[PDB]
Amino acid sequence: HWGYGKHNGPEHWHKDFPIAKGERQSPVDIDTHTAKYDPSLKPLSVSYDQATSLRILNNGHAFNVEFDDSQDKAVLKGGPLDGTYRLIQFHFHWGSLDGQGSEHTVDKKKYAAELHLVHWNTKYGDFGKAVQQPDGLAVLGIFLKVGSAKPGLQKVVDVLDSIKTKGKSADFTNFDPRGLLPESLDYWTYPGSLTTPPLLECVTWIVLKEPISVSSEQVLKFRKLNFNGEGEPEELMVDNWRPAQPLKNRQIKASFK
Ligand SMILES: CCCOc1ccc(S(N)(=O)=O)cc1
Ligand SMILES: OC[C@H]1O[C@@H](O)[C@H](O)[C@@H](O)[C@@H]1O
Ligand SMILES: [Zn+2]
Repeated sequence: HWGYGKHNGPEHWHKDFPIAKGERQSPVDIDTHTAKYDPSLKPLSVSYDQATSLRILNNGHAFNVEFDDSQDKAVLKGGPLDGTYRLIQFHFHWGSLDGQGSEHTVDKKKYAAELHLVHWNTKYGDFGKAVQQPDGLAVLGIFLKVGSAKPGLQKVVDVLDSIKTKGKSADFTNFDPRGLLPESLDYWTYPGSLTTPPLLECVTWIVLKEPISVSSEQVLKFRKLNFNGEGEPEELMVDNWRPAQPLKNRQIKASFK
């Protein structure tokens, strides 16, 4: 099964998923000097006031906080996006050490972790049909650095002990993802892919420039999760990030001058 180890990690994924070597793979390094301000980007709208979280799941590669996406509640609009994109789940990627863990990099800098808020384009009806489309998904990516604690993250941290191993889930209602956002919505955007198999090239990436700060204690609790299932030998869930992929025939646009 695909994973992050030596025998099944990112450098092996192309055998089962040949699109791994495709023309619009993610993540990428964001070269800040080459990214160009784009005055055609409309204001970005993150409208999470009515979000309904449901559950948190350890899927063996990360943990997902899942949302009720059965109507227009938590949505992303504006910026590079045509139309309305509905929040379905968020998850993180993180390292074994604070010096690595992000998937995107900024002038080759690796952050300690990266949050992905995953949204699907409502014109396609369901997530499954959206991932058959070149503009099916929008992922809002937010870097994490280690410093002061993020209060809005603590409820996530505290439930992780109950989903330690692959296949475990827990109720996770009334979680407000607004508490995971930095002050500024300045961003970079480019067309890319899912960063895990099946690596589908359906994503408009929107990567915020301002990281959030989380405490060492918070990220240390991420690193206590397990990739393995209950009763199997413990393999800590760390370094669940794909490295930067070739930019190829793409441009990264900036929302800010
Ligand atoms: C098609 C089912 C998998 O869905 C996702 C896989 C990876 C991401 S990421 N890491 O690019 O945000 C999002 C959805
Ligand atoms: O041909 C000129 C155009 O080249 C494109 O690659 C850039 O994205 C545009 O911003 C520029 O105006
Ligand atoms: Zn992700």
